[PDB]
Amino acid sequence: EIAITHHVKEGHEKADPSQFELLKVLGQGSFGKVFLVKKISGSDARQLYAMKVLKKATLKVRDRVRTKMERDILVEVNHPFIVKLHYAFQTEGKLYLILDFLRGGDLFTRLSKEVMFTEEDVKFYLAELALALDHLHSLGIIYRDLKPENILLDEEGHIKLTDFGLSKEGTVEYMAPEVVNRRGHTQSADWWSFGVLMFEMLTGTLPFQGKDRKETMTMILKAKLGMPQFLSPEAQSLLRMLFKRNPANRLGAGPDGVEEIKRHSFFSTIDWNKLYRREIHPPFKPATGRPEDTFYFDP
Ligand SMILES: Oc1ccc(-c2c[nH]nc2-c2ccc(O)cc2)cc1
Repeated sequence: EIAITHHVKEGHEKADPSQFELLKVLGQGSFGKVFLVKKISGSDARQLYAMKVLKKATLKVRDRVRTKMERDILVEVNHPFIVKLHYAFQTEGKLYLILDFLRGGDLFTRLSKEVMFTEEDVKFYLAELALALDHLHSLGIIYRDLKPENILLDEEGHIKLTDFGLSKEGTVEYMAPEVVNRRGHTQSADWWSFGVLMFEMLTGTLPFQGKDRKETMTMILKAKLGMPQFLSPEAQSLLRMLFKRNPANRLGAGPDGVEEIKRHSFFSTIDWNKLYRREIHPPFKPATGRPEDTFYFDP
């Protein structure tokens, strides 16, 4: 309901600490700290959100100005398969970002537990991801580190790409040959990482992995991809089209971008309009902390 209203306006709203109730810390990492918070007043009163807290000392100083790019990169990001920045505010030493709260964990947790995903699951996750990447692309934003940990699941099983790897147009194993050649991260490199993620979900392994950085680097540049034979011809075709060393030949890098991906035989069963509208039932429904799916019953 609040989503339709945010679709007509750009950016986050103003807020302050008094409008949030803190429940718990969801996590801590090199990024900062994430809290589970509840909105107290206004139209979204009682709504749960994830509050990410950043220390200002970590923030980049450019032309004598301490920048807040973690807040500003999200100004125009507004898609169903990407986290939305709802509010942002500062204290003397911190930057606070209020984002969506996702209950179903991340794709890293699911992949580690299940080892590998079926082509059905991969087709679903990748289709939703292609729409998210295409949304960022139309904004001149690319994704550095498109790994399973950066994709969250909601209680229904729909994806939400996190804002962690967002950057204006990192793990070496996910880097495209042109990025290894220090040519800069373009939308075409995103499609290479899309293929690396595709390979990892389907195999539980990384396509180019060496004994040290040099070998991984040289393998990304020169190694022929080892094609797994348990994969369908459509899946194999998508992988060889995404793993083209020359970015100009890579699927999704053509004149019609994402349309090349959507048109691919691997996604022939995907109704892109129903997928966008979340009318496609996710093939996996994750476990949540919610009592309905944790309590045992003897009716
Ligand atoms: O370690 C964690 C990572 C992510 C979550 C989480 C759960 N729902 N939403 C988020 C989220 C946090 C920060 C963001 O920048 C975007 C999204 C929790 C713990």
